Amino acid sequence: RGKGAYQDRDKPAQIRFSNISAAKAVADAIRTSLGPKGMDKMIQDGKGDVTITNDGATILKQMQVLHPAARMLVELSKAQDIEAGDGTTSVVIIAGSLLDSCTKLLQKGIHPTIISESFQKALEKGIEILTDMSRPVELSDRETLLNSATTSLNSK
Amino acid sequence: RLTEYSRTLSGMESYCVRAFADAMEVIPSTLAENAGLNPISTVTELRNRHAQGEKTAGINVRKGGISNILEELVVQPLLVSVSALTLATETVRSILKIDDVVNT
Amino acid sequence: MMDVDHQIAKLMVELSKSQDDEIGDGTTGVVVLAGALLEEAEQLLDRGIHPIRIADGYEQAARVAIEHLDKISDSVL
Amino acid sequence: PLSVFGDRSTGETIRSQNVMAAASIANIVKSSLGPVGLDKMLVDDIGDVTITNDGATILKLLEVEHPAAKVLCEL
Amino acid sequence: QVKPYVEEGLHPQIIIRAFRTATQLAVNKIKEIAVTVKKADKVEQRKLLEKCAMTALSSKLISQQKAFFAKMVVDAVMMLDDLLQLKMIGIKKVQGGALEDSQLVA
Amino acid sequence: NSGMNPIQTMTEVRARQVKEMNPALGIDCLHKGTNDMKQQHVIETLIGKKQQISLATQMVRMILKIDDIRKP
Amino acid sequence: ASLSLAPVNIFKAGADEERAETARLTSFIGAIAIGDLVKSTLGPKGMDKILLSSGRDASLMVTNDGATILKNIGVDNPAAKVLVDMSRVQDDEVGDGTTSVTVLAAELLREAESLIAKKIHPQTIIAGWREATKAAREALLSSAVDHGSDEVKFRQDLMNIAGTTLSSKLLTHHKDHFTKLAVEAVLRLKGSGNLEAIHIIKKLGGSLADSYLDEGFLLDKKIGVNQPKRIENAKILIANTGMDTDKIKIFGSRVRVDSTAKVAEIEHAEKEKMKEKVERILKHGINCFINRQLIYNYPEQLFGAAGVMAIEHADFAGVERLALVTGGEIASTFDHPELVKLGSCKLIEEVMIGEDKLIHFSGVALGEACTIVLRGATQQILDEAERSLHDALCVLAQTVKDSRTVYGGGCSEMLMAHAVTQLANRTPGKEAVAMESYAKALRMLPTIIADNAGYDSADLVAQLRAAHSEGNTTAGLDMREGTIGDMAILGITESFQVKRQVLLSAAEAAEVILRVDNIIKAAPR
Amino acid sequence: ASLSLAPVNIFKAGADEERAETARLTSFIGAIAIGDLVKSTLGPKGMDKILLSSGRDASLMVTNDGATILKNIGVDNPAAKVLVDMSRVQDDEVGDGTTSVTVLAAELLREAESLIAKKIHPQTIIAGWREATKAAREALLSSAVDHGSDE
Ligand SMILES: Nc1ncnc2c1ncn2[C@@H]1O[C@H](COP(=O)(O)OP(=O)(O)O)[C@@H](O)[C@H]1O
Ligand SMILES: Nc1ncnc2c1ncn2[C@@H]1O[C@H](COP(=O)(O)OP(=O)(O)O)[C@@H](O)[C@H]1O
Ligand SMILES: Nc1ncnc2c1ncn2[C@@H]1O[C@H](COP(=O)(O)OP(=O)(O)O)[C@@H](O)[C@H]1O
Ligand SMILES: [Mg+2]
Ligand SMILES: [Mg+2]
Ligand SMILES: [Mg+2]
Ligand SMILES: [Mg+2]
Repeated sequence: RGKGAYQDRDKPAQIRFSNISAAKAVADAIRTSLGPKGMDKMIQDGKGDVTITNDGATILKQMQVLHPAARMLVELSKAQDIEAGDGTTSVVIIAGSLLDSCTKLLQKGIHPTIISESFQKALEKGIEILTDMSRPVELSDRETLLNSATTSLNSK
Repeated sequence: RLTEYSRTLSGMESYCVRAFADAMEVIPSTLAENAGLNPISTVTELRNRHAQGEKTAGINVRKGGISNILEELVVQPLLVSVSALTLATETVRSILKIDDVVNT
Repeated sequence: MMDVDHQIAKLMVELSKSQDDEIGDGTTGVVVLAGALLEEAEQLLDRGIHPIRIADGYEQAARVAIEHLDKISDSVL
Repeated sequence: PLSVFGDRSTGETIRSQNVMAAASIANIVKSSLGPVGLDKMLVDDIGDVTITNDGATILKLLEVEHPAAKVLCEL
Repeated sequence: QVKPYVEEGLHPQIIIRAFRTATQLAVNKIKEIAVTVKKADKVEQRKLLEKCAMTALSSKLISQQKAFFAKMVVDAVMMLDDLLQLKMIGIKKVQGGALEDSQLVA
Repeated sequence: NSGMNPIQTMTEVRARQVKEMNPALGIDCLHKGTNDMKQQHVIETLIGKKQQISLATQMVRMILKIDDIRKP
Repeated sequence: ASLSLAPVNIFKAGADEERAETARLTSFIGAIAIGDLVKSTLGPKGMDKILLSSGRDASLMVTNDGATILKNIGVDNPAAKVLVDMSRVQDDEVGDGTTSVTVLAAELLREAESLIAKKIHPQTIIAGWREATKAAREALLSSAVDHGSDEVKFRQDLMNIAGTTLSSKLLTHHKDHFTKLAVEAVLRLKGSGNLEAIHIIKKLGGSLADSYLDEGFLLDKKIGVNQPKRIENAKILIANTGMDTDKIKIFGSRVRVDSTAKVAEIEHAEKEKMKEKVERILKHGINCFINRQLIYNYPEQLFGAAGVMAIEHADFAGVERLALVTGGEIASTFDHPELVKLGSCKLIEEVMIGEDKLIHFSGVALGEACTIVLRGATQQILDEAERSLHDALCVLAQTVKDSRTVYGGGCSEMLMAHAVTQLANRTPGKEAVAMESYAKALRMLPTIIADNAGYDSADLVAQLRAAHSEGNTTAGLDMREGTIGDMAILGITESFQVKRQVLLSAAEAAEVILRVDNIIKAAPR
Repeated sequence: ASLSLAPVNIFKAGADEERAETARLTSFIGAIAIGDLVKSTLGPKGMDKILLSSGRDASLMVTNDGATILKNIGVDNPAAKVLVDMSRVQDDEVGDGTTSVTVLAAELLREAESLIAKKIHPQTIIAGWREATKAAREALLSSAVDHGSDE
């Protein structure tokens, strides 16, 4: 082909790297509050109010993050809380990991549009796999309900 | 399974799907972490056991190792993992389609 | 000639000066190689590996690479 | 990188800080325990004087800033 | 370890006496159980010196070349005459080159 | 730097090096039409490469070994 | 001499002026900066921008709309203000083309700067641009194709136009689903142009593909305490009465008695009046009652005892949309039940969307009013999806009003540039150079569109120019692979109104900016 | 990432850094400003300039010489410094051509800015300019006429 198009801007790459760094920093922040052996964080707002919490959405929205990528991750956690109510930390860590991988993907010389479509394909395949692993459950089975509730409360 | 699917593909999309799978490996590493286990060895044992066909093999913090977890009663509904994956992928796709910041 | 304040940047500057003094060429390759090594070490550390073990593995791989370079080297008159 | 407008303490630092705050609160009232204990004499920075041995009164009158020390006070 | 006992008001002289007795016992035990070789073998002495130097060096950044640096150190020390004066061992630092490029000049 | 796609070019050159045993295949920075540096006469001293690798490894080892900063 | 460079000073402190060269320099710099900022968000492969507000709330906005980008920026360059107002007016007129018109104006002003540097009087440039604009407008009008007579062909054109409009925005991921949604929503208006009849409800959570167009209607209001939560074969009465401490409008009236028994009697009379009003409302034979204003506790229980739903505080837009979707009449007097038409729908119930509850009207009679539920992962995603859907709906409504369509993908710009070049090749003087610059800007538009995708823009533009010169009038950019193709076959079409407005507004703004040779600023407040 | 646009700050107070966009923009602006300033003093109908010193002496001088105009100006743009040094060296080597060389360099850099805007790698521009310079020098040498024989 030859030399090809010359990237005159270099500023979009800087913006992408900054956004990814912010998201990865947010994930590393809320990374230690995951699982039954996780711990809670104490957050003090502008006033004297003190919050001790393990909920990822509460941790994210309680502290002002000042970065657009971090704010979008906070909105992501809020949306996950709305639709699901738990797994608010896992989704944020997943997004941070995805963007961290996107760092090396972009550095390898891949346009940030092939990455998006490939991520969509991977998401569809992963949805298929997760549905394959799923097991049917009915509300009449109290043991499964109790196990789910206990698993939810294990990390608090 | 996504590593296998990436191996079934070709071009830059194979690399992107490989990165996707390697990013999905982060949560198991974090679960191995925070519990005193060795993350690398625990994650490798998870991968090996799942390759052997153990679909329900997971991190067992009670015994400080790896075992079946359906006997440990550690389950969550599907519309937690599915929702998290879908929302995270959509957010990442939205973030990737950004190339400038303007101060209002 | 770069006015840096970070100590690691000063270490990079001294590494370039060391490469210049010892050889005189390749003063730009060393910085890129060190940056790539530390970038990979970042994601290795994120997975829970002691940095000393990363350094030991890097030393082993460097020995292997140096031996390979000696193997594939060619002589000139 | 986190870009949070505040101060962050993580790991053994915050744990030791909380334990030190709780230890300070305990040490304030540790001298008023038991029959051989002795009362204290609080001044309200305006001339008001309070002489008491009750732990609740002492912890209520004091103005406390650290969250863990507070936790002990409301305890 | 002795901070708690201090906190109940234990007399500091008792703690000092206990430390003194424990230290005397520990020093005597160290002198008793320390391994020494009374053979005056030059090869064995060199091996012992090299092992001690390796152990003293296996905590620094030159721990990867610890055997090689320990061999240099033993060779350098064995050539001092009777006082083992530090000023008789030159240390020259020249920028550039790997650790394996470092040399000892006889 | 030469405008080529990095990952694709590197993968192709690596595959060529693996297939045919030839450690002389590199990047065609000047677009001379061949990937073999022997004919292109791209020559580097072995001492330079060895020094590069050694110095980079030692500096990385130091940077990894540091775990505290105490600036005033 | 000049006011600024005179021995005596004629201004107050803080007020200055810029003469010919300086004014032209500042205007061109501002226009080029605006064009460069708004571009790179153009075409199918354009990226979005982050608008981080510096205000106290620090509003965060991720957008691709050029008009919104230019709206929320602190602009001090007056020519930049002209361009921003152009973009806003373009958005007001039609939903799309804001980025296109802004970039075209910026490129025109860049060409004007080059011509001025080439020692050409600006009036000559303006005359040449007027002639070129006339020629380009004639060519575009001659290139328009109309398909409104054929129902199926018009529907296909609507789908193509919606897809082309949504190609650049974030909804390009689910372009097919969103295009079908937008086309159905617009077609449900039955020819009416009021986009206010289409309500977009943004509910957080869920994938962007979970968005859907409700078959009936959705309301975000509540129901009385003792009223049914589900009715079948509803007979709806929409009203705009008070029913809240309803006072007789004689403002000077008062109760003036000499005993508390009389006060109690008057209070009972007031309650009786309210009960009589409720009875008159019920005389219409209704199942569900919707009031624009508040409904107090007494009418609430009066409706509850009658088993009648009473939805309160549905604002003017709410009652208008309910009247449109159900066919009822917004009534404020109930002395003539036979003169009032009641809206009808098959089912009214409460649905569970996200964590919120909404009232769902199913099987509506008229249905000339739509509600669209948008599900997203972030608030920014929801806002951008709403803006993109608004753009698509605006363009579709314009196409419904005027069915003439032109081919996109740079085909229209290439045809305009070809016509302008043909005109310029038979004109003496420097006006020919001015028209050549006009054509250069018109060609630069698809050049930027191609650059945004990373393709060889110069080669593609040369191929397109050659094809248009040969006679291929439908050739355009194919961004599936990065070649040229037939826009008719590939189904990239745009509204003729949007392209005409873009061309004319860009030419007008370039003309008005170019005429300026002196900028005088008063002392800032 | 970038040296300046990173969460950690790697510079002393007052140190700056401009990446590709900013570096090219500043270089082109400085070069074009220098070229525009020194031009209009070119050709038989060129005009002169007034150089007013801001120091204590406040030395006054009018000149048509490009080298003297470029010497006695406070210049902060580094590319402008490059062009000023070019003009001074040209004056040192030969007496004339100080304005022409600066104008030619400014026009070349303006064309380079246009080419970069057209998404052309600067190395390709440099190679093409080297070929063009070789051809132009050959043509100019072939066009030269010598009259040193006849007095
Ligand atoms: N007893 C347990 N043993 C092993 N893993 C567990 C146990 N309880 C919870 N987990 C895991 O911990 C992960 C994190 O859950 P949690 O810490 O509650 O945060 P979130 O609910 O936001 O993901 C879950 O994905 C779950 O699989
Ligand atoms: N699928 C496509 N193929 C080629 N060109 C397209 C396509 N979709 C949109 N375009 C072009 O992109 C240009 C800009 O459209 P867009 O960015 O959506 O809104 P605006 O007109 O406000 O910039 C249009 O002129 C259109 O010709
Ligand atoms: N009589 C003339 N007719 C046409 N061109 C001329 C004449 N005299 C000078 N020039 C042109 O003017 C240009 C500028 O020369 P000048 O302004 O004297 O200084 P410099 O050569 O340093 O720019 C020269 O390149 C020359 O070709
Ligand atoms: Mg949970
Ligand atoms: Mg070199
Ligand atoms: Mg559009
Ligand atoms: Mg001259």
